[PDB]
This record gives sequence, C-alpha cells and structure tokens, in this order.
Amino acid sequence: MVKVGVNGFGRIGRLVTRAAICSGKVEIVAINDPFIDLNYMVYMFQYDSTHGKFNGTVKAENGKLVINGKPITIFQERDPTNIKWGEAGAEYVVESTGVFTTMEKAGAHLKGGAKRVIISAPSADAPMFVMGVNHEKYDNSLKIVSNASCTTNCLAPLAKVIHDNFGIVEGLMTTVHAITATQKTVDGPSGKLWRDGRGAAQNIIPASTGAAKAVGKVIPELNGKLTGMAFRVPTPNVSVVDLTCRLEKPAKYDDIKKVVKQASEGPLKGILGYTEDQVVSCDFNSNSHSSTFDAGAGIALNDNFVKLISWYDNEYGYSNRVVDLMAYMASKE
Amino acid sequence: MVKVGVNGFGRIGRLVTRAAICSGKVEIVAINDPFIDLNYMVYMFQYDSTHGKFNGTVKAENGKLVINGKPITIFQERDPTNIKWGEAGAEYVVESTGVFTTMEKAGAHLKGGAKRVIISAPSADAPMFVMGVNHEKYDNSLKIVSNASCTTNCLAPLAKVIHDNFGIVEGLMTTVHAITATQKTVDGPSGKLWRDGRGAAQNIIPASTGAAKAVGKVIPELNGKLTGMAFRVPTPNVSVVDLTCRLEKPAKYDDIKKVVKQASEGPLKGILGYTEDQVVSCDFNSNSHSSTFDAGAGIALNDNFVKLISWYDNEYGYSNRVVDLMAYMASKE
Amino acid sequence: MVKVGVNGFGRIGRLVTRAAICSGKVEIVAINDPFIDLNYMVYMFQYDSTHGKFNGTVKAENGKLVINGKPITIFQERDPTNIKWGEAGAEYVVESTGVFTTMEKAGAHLKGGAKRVIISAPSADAPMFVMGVNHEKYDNSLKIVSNASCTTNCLAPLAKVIHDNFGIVEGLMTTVHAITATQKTVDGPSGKLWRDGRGAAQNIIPASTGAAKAVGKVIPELNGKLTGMAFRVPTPNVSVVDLTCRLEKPAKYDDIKKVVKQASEGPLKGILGYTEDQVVSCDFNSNSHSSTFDAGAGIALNDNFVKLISWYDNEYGYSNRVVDLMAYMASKE
Amino acid sequence: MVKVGVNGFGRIGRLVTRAAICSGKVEIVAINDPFIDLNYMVYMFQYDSTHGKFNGTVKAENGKLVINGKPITIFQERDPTNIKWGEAGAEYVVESTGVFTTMEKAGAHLKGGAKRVIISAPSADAPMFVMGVNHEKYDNSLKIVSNASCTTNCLAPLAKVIHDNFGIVEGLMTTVHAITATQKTVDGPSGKLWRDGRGAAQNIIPASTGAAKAVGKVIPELNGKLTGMAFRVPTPNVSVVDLTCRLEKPAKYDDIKKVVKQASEGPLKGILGYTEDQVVSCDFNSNSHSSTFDAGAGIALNDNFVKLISWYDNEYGYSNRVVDLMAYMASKE
Ligand SMILES: NC(=O)c1ccc[n+]([C@@H]2O[C@H](COP(=O)([O-])OP(=O)(O)OC[C@H]3O[C@@H](n4cnc5c(N)ncnc54)[C@H](O)[C@@H]3O)[C@@H](O)[C@H]2O)c1
Ligand SMILES: NC(=O)c1ccc[n+]([C@@H]2O[C@H](COP(=O)([O-])OP(=O)(O)OC[C@H]3O[C@@H](n4cnc5c(N)ncnc54)[C@H](O)[C@@H]3O)[C@@H](O)[C@H]2O)c1
Ligand SMILES: NC(=O)c1ccc[n+]([C@@H]2O[C@H](COP(=O)([O-])OP(=O)(O)OC[C@H]3O[C@@H](n4cnc5c(N)ncnc54)[C@H](O)[C@@H]3O)[C@@H](O)[C@H]2O)c1
Ligand SMILES: NC(=O)c1ccc[n+]([C@@H]2O[C@H](COP(=O)([O-])OP(=O)(O)OC[C@H]3O[C@@H](n4cnc5c(N)ncnc54)[C@H](O)[C@@H]3O)[C@@H](O)[C@H]2O)c1
Repeated sequence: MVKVGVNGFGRIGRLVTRAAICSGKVEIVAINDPFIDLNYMVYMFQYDSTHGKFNGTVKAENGKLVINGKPITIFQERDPTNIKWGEAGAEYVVESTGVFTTMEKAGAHLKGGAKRVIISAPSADAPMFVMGVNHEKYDNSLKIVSNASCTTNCLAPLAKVIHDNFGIVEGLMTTVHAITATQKTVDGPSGKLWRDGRGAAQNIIPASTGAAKAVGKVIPELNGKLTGMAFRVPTPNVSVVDLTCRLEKPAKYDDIKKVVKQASEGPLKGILGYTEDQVVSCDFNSNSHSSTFDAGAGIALNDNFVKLISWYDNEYGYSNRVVDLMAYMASKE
Repeated sequence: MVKVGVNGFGRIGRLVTRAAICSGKVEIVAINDPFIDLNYMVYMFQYDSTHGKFNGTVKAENGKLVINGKPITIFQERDPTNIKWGEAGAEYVVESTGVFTTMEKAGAHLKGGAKRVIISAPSADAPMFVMGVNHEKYDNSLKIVSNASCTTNCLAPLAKVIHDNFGIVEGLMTTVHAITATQKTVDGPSGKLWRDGRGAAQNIIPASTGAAKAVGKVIPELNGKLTGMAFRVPTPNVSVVDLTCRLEKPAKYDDIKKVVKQASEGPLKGILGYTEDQVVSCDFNSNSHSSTFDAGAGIALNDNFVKLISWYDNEYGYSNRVVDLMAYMASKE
Repeated sequence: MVKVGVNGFGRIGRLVTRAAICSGKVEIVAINDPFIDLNYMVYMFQYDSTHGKFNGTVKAENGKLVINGKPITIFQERDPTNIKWGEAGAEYVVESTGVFTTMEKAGAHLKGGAKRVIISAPSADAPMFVMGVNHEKYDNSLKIVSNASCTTNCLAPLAKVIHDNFGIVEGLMTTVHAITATQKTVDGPSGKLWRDGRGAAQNIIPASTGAAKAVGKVIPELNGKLTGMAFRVPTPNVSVVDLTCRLEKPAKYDDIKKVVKQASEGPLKGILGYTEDQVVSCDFNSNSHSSTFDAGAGIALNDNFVKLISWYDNEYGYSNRVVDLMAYMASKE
Repeated sequence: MVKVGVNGFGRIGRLVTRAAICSGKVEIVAINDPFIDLNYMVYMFQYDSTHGKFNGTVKAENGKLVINGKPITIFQERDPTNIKWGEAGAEYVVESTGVFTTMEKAGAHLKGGAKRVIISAPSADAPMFVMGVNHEKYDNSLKIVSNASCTTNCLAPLAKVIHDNFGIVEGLMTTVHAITATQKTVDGPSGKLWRDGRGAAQNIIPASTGAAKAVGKVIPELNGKLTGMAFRVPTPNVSVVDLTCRLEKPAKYDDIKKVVKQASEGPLKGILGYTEDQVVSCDFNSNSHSSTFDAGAGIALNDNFVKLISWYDNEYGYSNRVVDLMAYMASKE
C-alpha cells in the first residue's frame, strides 16, 4: 500500500483523500496546506457542500488529523522544498495546489524525501498519463508525472474507443463545465483571463482549454486531429463533454453504442461508463468514472459525422484516477 | 403601423409587447390570456425579473390595459375561435401560447377576424421565415406563418454568411440554452420529456432541438446537412450557439471573422452582430440581435473544419424578430 | 408493520417511500399518481437531483413497481374515490398531492377501503400532530389526521423546549426556505400568489405561512402568541427557521444552549438536533431531523429577547416524520 | 462638484463611478486599483453582469481612462501613502478596498494630498453617517468619515421613522443578503470565518453583522437596543432586512404603513421608499433607494410587536449614498 502525501488540501486534495480511504488502493499519511490548519482541516474534510458529510470519523488528536482511527501528519509550508515528506513516510506526493505544475516546481518535493510526484493538472513539460488510455507507457525513470486534466480524462477513453473501431479523421470538442475555485462570486479581477472574472453563477462563460489537443499527446495517432473549448455554467460540480467528430469508416449510431458499451464492460470498466437512461448532471455527482457515454444525448448527422456526449464528475472522477495512477505506479516499482 | 393581437402573454408575448412599444414598428391593440386577468397583466408586464421594470406607465383603466397612455383590449378565452380580434381591431395575431402551433390550430384565429397569424414557434406545416435569411420568400397568400425558433434565428444568419462565402459541406450544432417555462424548479412530472422534469437550476440537461434541421428549411441548399442538440443550463436568459462545420473552400479564421463582421455592418445589420470583446452571457441580456458572433470564443482545427460561437438573447432578440417580420409582412400588403 | 398507500408520488411521496424502505417502520404497498406511469416511476424514484441515486434496486415487473425485490401496486386515478386502496392492501394513505387537504376531500380515500389518512400538509379542519410535541394526543377515533408543515415540524420542537423552560411571552418567526414545486422557473402565472410566480432561481420571494400560528394548535399554551412569514430563496432543498421571542424568565444564551442540547439528547432525540459547528444549509441535506438548533448562529439582545436559529431538511426531515407518525398510529390500534 | 478619487475599483468603486456620472453630484477624477490596469478597467467598467452595460463611452487614451470624454487618472499603488491624489486633483477619496477601514489606515490618503476620506464600509473608530438620519451631524473638522454598511443604510431610515412615531423598546434584525466578493465559488479556505468559505451559490450561509448595533451609533437614542445577524443566499445582488421590534406606543399595522409612506414622500424622499406591490428582490436591481418598505410582506403579532420588511440594492443604493454624502460634505465647506 503506497504511502501518499497531499500538497494542497483543496477540492482535489480532499477528494483524493476520500477516494484513497474509500478504495483502499493508496494510503494518505501526510497533508500540507499553509492556509488550512489542523482544526480547520477537520471541518473542511468532514463537511462537503457537494459530496456530503464524510461517512466516518475525523478528529484532531496529538497534532495529527485522525481519520477512521488513522493518524495523518499535518504540515503548514508555503515552500514545497521545506516539507519533510520522508520522515512522514510519504513516498508519493499528489501536487494538488494548482501552482506547481512544472517539473522544476514539482521537483521541489523530491528535496523533502518524496520519491515521486503526481501533478493533479496538465503540465507544460511533465509526462501526462490517462488511466486506461496510455498509463502503460509509464516507466520507472519518470519521477514526476501529470495525471492530465479532468476534461482530458473524459475525452481520451471515449476517443480511444471511437478511433480504434472507426478512425477519427478530425474532431472538435466542447465541454460544458461546472464552476471551479478560480472563478469569482461576482464580477472581479481575474488577471489574464477576463471572462473567468465575471460572476460565476450569473453567466455562461467561454473559456480556452488545451484538454482536447492533450488527447493527441496520450493518443499519438490523434496528434493534430483534435482541439476544442469550454463553457463554464452555474453548477457546482459534474461536467459534460460534447465531441463532434468525423469518422473514417462509416458507423451507424447503434454501432457506436455497441462498441462503447462493450468497452465499458471489458478493459475500460470503471473508467468508461455507458448509460441509455435520461440522465442529467446531478445523476453523476460522486460517480467515480472518468467518462460515462450518454447514448440518448448524442446524435449522428450521417454514418461519418457524429456528435457524442459523455459525462464526468470533474472532482471525484479525476480524484479516483489520481489514486489509480499511483496504485499502478507502485505496481511497476 | 399594423395592429396586432397577442395570444399568450408569457415571456415572448410580453417581450414582443415591449419590443413593439420600444421600436414602434407595429402596434399592440389586443391581448388574450385566460390565466392572467387584467390587473395581473399590469403586474406581470410592469415587473420583469430578467429585463427589469418597464420604463413607462402601465395601468388598469376601465377594463383596458393602458401602457404609456394607450389602451389595449384584454380577452380571457381558452379557445382561440372565440377571441374577437376584429372587434378589437387586431389585423395580425402573434400566437405565442405554445399550444396552437399547427395550421389547423393557429387558423382558429381567423374565425375571430384576424387576417394573419404569426406563430412564435416552429410549426410542423406552416411556412417558416427568418429575418435576413428567407423573409423575402414570404408572399401575401400566406395567412398562417411561423417565425421559427430562437435557436433557428441565431444559427441561420451565421450559417448563411458561412455558406455564402465558403460552403458548408456538413454541420453539427450545440446550443447551451437558458432555462424556460417548460422546465421545473424541482424534480417533477414531465410527460414525454423526462430530462425536462429534472430540477432546472440544479442541472445541465440534454435536450432535443430541430432548430439546426430547420435551417435547411430557410436555406434549402443546406437541407439535410445540419443537425444538433441542446443543453439546458441554469441561467435565467441568453443562450449560445456552438456550430462545428465542414467548409468546402479553405477558410482561415481571420477570413471568417472578416466576412462575418462585413455581414454585420451591411445587409444583416441589427440581425447578426459581431464582437471581439471578452463577453459572457449577461452582456447580451436585453440585446435585440438575432445572433452575435463571438470572434475570440470559437476555434479552428484546420482550414476546412471550425467551431463558431454565436450568442443570442432567446427572449428579447426573438421577440424583436417577430415584430420585424410583422412589419415586413405589413409592408407587403 | 402497517401497509401504506401513497397518493402523490412527488417530492414528499417519493421521499416518504424512500424513508419507509430505509427505516423499515412501515411498508409501502400502493402508490397512485395519474401523471407518472409505471416506467416513469422507476425513473423518478431511482434518480434524484437532490438526494442522489436510490441505493437499492427498482424495476418495473408485471405491472408492479418492484423496489428492493418487493412489488408495489400502481394506480393512475385523479379522483381519490376511484382508488382501490382496499384491494391493494393499503391500510393508511399518505395524502401528498397538495390538493386534498381538507377532511371532506381527504376522506375520499376511505371510500376505497383505506382505514386512515395522513395528510402531508396543514389542513383547515383535520387535527394536526407533530412528532415529539403533541403526537400522544392522537387516538383511534381519528381516521383523518394532518402532519402539519415542514416549517411547523421545525418550529414546534424548539418552541416546546424554550417555552417549557423559560416561557415564551410572544414570538415572531421568519423561515428562509428552499425552492418548492409550486414555484416557476421563469416569471409566469401563479393564480392568486403573484410573488410565487416569479423566477425561482433569480429571486428572494416573500411568502405567507401559517406555520408559526399552527404551533399554537400543537402547543395550545402558545395559542395566539406566535406568527411569522417566509422567504423563498434559490436553493433546491434545506430551510432554516429564525425565531425571535420574548421570554418570561431571564435566560442567558448559554442556558438556552444547555437546555436545548439536553433536549436533543433526551426525549427529543432524533427530532430536535443540536450543533455548535460552523454549518451551512448543505450540511443538512438528507438529514432526518425535524429541527437542528444552530448554537453559533443565534444571538441575544438580553436575557429576555433572543433570536433562535434551527435548520431543517424540508423534504427528508418531514418525510421521516410522516413515516414516524404512521408507525406511532399503527402501534396504538 | 467636488473632485473624487476612488481607491478600489470593485463593485462599490465602479458603481460609485456610475452613480457619480448619472447623478452629476460629484466628479470622478482619479482611480487607484493595483489589480486592474487601464485596459482591464475599460472592460470592467464597460460590462456589468448585474447592472448591464454602461450607457456611455469608455476607452483608454493617452494613459487615461476616458469616460464620456472626460479623462480620469489611473494609479496602480498598493500602499495608499504613495497615491498622489493631490496632483490628480482628487479632493475627496472614496476608500472602497475593504482593507483600510480604520482611521489610522484610511488617513494614509491624506499624505498624498486628499482633503477628506469616505470609508465605504463600517469603521471601528471613524464617525459613521447615514444620509437622511444623522448626516447633519457632519461638520468640516471631520476629514475621515464612514458611510456605514449597506444594511445599516437600509435599517436606520426605517428605524428612525418607527422610533420617532412609536418608540422602539428593543429590536432584532435579520438580513437576507446577496452574495458578495468575499465569498467562495466552491468550498475553499476562509480564514476564521469558516462558513463564509462554503460554496456561495450552493448554500444558505449564516453570518455575523454589526449593522443593527451600528444603528445605535447613527441613532443614539437606540444605542444598545438593536442587534441581529445575517443569511447570505444565492442571488447576485439585492438584499432585504427583517426587523422584529417591540413598540412603546400601540400601533396598528395601517398606522405603521401610513407614517412610513409620509416619511417616504417627505423628508426621506429618495432614501426611504414605500410600496404595496407584490415585489420580489429582482424588482430592486439598480434601484437607488437605501431602503424600500414592503408593506405586504410584513406582519404584526399585536400592536406592540411587529415584523417590518425593507428591500435594498446593496450595490447601487449604497453607492448612491456614498455620492450623496460627499455632495453633502462638499456643500458644507
Ligand atoms: N474540477 C476540479 O476542481 C479539478 C479537476 C481536475 C483538476 N483540477 C486541478 O487540481 C489542482 C487543484 O485544484 P482544486 O479544484 O482542488 O483547487 P482548490 O482551490 O480547491 O485547492 C487548491 C489548494 O491549494 C492549497 N495550497 C497548499 N499549499 C499551497 C501553497 N504553497 N501555495 C498556494 N496554495 C497552496 C490551497 O490552500 C488550496 O486549498 C489544480 O491544478 C486544478 O486545475 C481541478
Ligand atoms: N422563451 C424563449 O426563449 C422562446 C424563444 C422563441 C420561441 N419560443 C416559443 O414561444 C412560445 C411561448 O413561449 P414562452 O416562453 O413565452 O412560454 P410561457 O409559458 O412564458 O407563455 C405561455 C403563455 O401562454 C398562456 N396560455 C396558455 N394557454 C393559453 C390559451 N388557450 N390561450 C391563450 N393563452 C394561453 C399562458 O398563461 C402563458 O402566459 C413557445 O412556443 C416557445 O417555444 C420561446
Ligand atoms: N416539498 C416540501 O418541502 C414539503 C414539505 C412539507 C410538506 N409539503 C407538502 O406535501 C404535499 C406535496 O408536496 P410536494 O413538494 O411533494 O409537491 P410535488 O409537486 O413535488 O408532488 C405532488 C404530486 O402530486 C401528483 N398529483 C397531482 N394531482 C394528483 C392527483 N389527483 N392524484 C394523485 N396525485 C396527484 C403530482 O403528479 C405530483 O407528483 C404538499 O401539500 C406540500 O405543501 C411539502
Ligand atoms: N458589495 C456590497 O454589497 C457592499 C455594500 C456596501 C459596502 N460594501 C463595502 O465596500 C467595500 C468594497 O467591497 P466590494 O466587495 O464591493 O469590493 P470588491 O471586493 O469587489 O473590490 C474591492 C477592490 O479593492 C481593489 N484595491 C484597490 N487598491 C487596493 C489595495 N491597496 N489593496 C487591495 N485591494 C485594492 C481591489 O482590486 C478590489 O477590486 C467593502 O468594504 C464592502 O464591505 C460592500
């Protein structure tokens, strides 16, 4: 059971902890967040507006955060170099602050005795992995890796299946995406991204994303064949992917449904989901899949030009794939 | 100006009333709504959560709705065949109830001596017109007419410019659409449309729309080449079109911007807009355009495959177009 | 194990069904709702935007809704006298349609062979009971009863503790309350409650409520000493009571906290809760208490004039009280 | 017109600017905000999610922000001691950052040449003024003043009228308050105000407020007779006070209505409003009154115990009062 420290006890940091506890695939032994002290951590982890009260016990005791009788070391460092992950026993580190996405910044945890670091975001230079799509290309020389973005984890498993069976000539993706922490309650300053500063609950907000091009990194055959953009809308969680693509081989929509469902029951089970029910976004709150294909929502213009819809819990789905990737990395040591 | 009766004093009926008064192109003289009495019509027309309090006077005076000194006859009839449009002097009738959208049902208004009917919705069998696209196909023999859907009025002006300049081989459309009256505040019964019954402000809700199909009706050359679907999101008003289309002729994104903005400054002024600002949805509330191209939000994959974004105030833009079509129909008499 | 039919498979009817199964205190055998056919009930019972996917199996089998392997008879009657509650073995009927709240109208269920009716709302003439306050005044001569309102089940337990210990001279209550099914997604017609027609997700909407007055009926010593009003605010669920009362005997706040906490762990356990944590409304979603005293949110002016705050899940708290009352009435036959 | 410099170009800062231009009572000549450069200021002033687009011109030219052709000097300083207000002609400074609310901190603008400072918020030690209530107590020796909070500006005009006619023995106040910039879009860190950290659009959030107590500063006869608390709710703007008070002299609700209405038509014109319509909060967006009595929402228990209800646009009503106070101060020089 690989021991894990979390840097950044935010949405992703706390839900990784819930998924680590829930699945037992990894063990959280240390947490670091300079803006959330140990008593505050008890509160932030126990109560959750989106995913509900934690089902379990959580207390502060002898300076450690004790969750289900298991004590966790709490640090309060702003500079990742000064965290002593080694003496806390943390071998792997989840880099879920949002501000250390480069190998040089993420490498700071290796000074502290961490063995490897998993950035919970896309990186400019760290190798990116998507469970079920290219994770087997991880090898032990990579001490710093990225689990990509939540959108790419929705789009790449779907894209994998469509391209393997039919061939994607080209594709454009829109993601209608839930609100996140970088947004603003009311019109306010947002530096380089003026749209993101506008009132979160008031607006549909266009945003730029590299998540679709990133699919070309996890699936090299799709390099230069996909891009896309995003709309942020006033919901607290759960997001949807809309992939308009042009297929090489003609495929009836029922054929797309059969290979996607088949893949959801086989090698991609737990990653790629399939449904034909009249779902809406709240039906995926706390759903641990990366991607759930929505058979009824999509629509074909003809056998070579289709629009495919897939849901994802950007918070809890992505957190479960951070856990899965660390479990798999542990298994290749 | 032609004298108009309004059947259904809902979102569209009251905003069509506002658009007439504001523009002065047509004159409301009569209104029918069996679920809203005269005093309640003073309240619902005066106050508006989305567009604000009406700027002007509105009162109940001796059985008439008096707006800025002008009296409007009020009817309370469930069956359109019993509305006495002639007596009130109403020559055209805007059918905006949502429940009389076929030729046979909307024709009931001619028994009451109205001369023409304009259905504020798509119709299965009435001729469909869109200002700036095919409205010069209207002729005086058509007594029952559809102004199509808000989404069709957004997409068809943009498609027209693109198809005229580069050729649309095929296109798939998504509209992120604000909430409407057919939705529910909490999970509740929704007849044949299960997703529509789910809590409106809690969910992204996939939905069908034939708006993209209906462009093939106002632009016959694109018949069979466009379809799409919708996402209902939790905002009060303003919607956005997301069109992914294949072009015949290679088009750089700068060339698309230029022909669209050229269209907006010329023959499609007031109908198709153009902006390069970092807009969000609220910036189009109470905007009277049919469609506003967002130059920074869209994205090209290559010279023949692009995604184009266009905003539309689904309430007030559409209502202005109903007015415009009636003024145009009037000028043809 | 009393057998129960549900009239009205809405918010309350489906959470009463859920609470019945989850608690085991009563057995649902019959459900009637002319607007939800059998396949639609599978869908509406299984997916819930507010409370999540039902944790168990639900399917349609041989004309029966089969929940956790137990089949339930489905009726589709609009007139209650045509429901054959007797043949389906329903002994008690939960009247949760919102449109049969008086004794003459709710008595229609006795024609079909039901032996008692529990109206899931206030009633003009049927006797009202609140669990933990006055439920022991129920006796076997009463075949039509009302379980009052959600707000009354929150207010009455707190008001009982405060009054039994310090005497309430007079009190005024505001409840800040979540969206309910009678509200509209956008400004639309609302019969005689005009403010209720305005866009639910955009507005704070003042509203009348007889809940505070009704406490005088379940606590007769408080007759004519309490009234109040409501604000409907854009949340899907969970409401809060804000009670401002004059006391007879001087009471410092910490003494009010002490006796309320003591009540919450004694005879009002499971009905009246108590907390000192920094809670907000989502921390009570799917909470089964009638009323949770919020220690840190209240405030006193002096020892005789205080502002008391209590949270309640207006959907799930109330539905459990319906189930609890029917188990109590069954035990007394 | 006194020349005014604005420190903090946020909700209040920008809307004070709008109000100043719309009313012509003071002139804006300088703005300081180190987190919004010139070109971004053009965008943030031009577009407003809550209040609509600026009706007028705004552009950047020669390093100045030019609004309706008049040039405004732009500083980018984090320490108010370094702002050269005097050189830019700014004689009064609106301190609207939220981080310099004491006299020792707000006095920092005096070293730059400003003559007086108006803190846009409550202050621990600066004299507070509420227009229409105690503004005549201002005199020219006062160089650092406070315009109190939005809520105090709503409560004090009403309290004044009620107290001058009937005598307030004691009162308790709840404000149902819209979201502000200090809150979070999702559950995040919030110092020692833990509840303020929870998802703003997801929750009813109880919060402390000094507003009712502050009424005792602007109306000394009521010192120590008022307190209360707050509920933050998911609306972008407009708030409501709920004052529960005991009266000394008996007052039937009609008498309360009558004196509030005559105050709103006389001395408190433009500050205290009166309405009997079925209003909801959106009906007060961009309303410039401090406080609008809602006659139909309130309720009396008896002739000495009553609950009074008053709306306020916390953004624009407060902003207009900052302009009114500065104009009144300028008339006194
Ligand atoms: N849907 C999502 O929320 C989502 C999904 C996928 C990926 N991500 C990404 O994961 C990362 C975390 O995202 P999040 O949503 O949890 O944001 P968040 O704001 O909720 O959490 C960020 C945390 O970083 C903490 N932190 C710890 N050390 C810090 C330090 N030295 N400096 C600054 N902050 C420090 C902060 O206190 C804060 O709690 C981001 O890169 C994000 O883009 C987010
Ligand atoms: N809201 C939009 O964005 C939009 C845009 C374009 C087109 N439309 C279409 O316009 C039509 C009306 O839409 P809406 O949003 O205004 O719905 P709405 O519910 O707001 O208005 C419907 C009105 O019709 C009244 N009504 C019901 N039955 C009636 C009857 N027999 N006779 C007369 N009046 C009756 C209702 O009381 C109500 O006031 C629909 O077909 C809609 O699809 C809507
Ligand atoms: N939602 C709450 O928080 C809450 C709390 C306490 C009490 N109540 C009361 O419970 C009752 C139901 O409330 P709700 O929120 O579930 O409303 P709802 O609209 O969600 O459900 C009402 C159900 O009744 C069905 N129905 C309508 N007419 C019917 C008829 N003749 N016969 C059988 N079924 C019919 C409807 O299809 C609908 O499903 C109301 O009186 C309400 O005041 C509601
Ligand atoms: N928002 C309301 O409803 C309301 C109403 C009445 C009073 N107030 C009070 O007015 C003040 C402004 O609050 P707000 O939320 O509307 O504004 P805000 O949070 O939207 O912006 C405040 C501005 O201060 C800027 N700023 C300028 N100089 C600064 C400096 N040295 N350091 C830090 N920031 C600087 C920041 O960029 C920011 O834009 C607060 O004290 C508030 O309590 C607010």
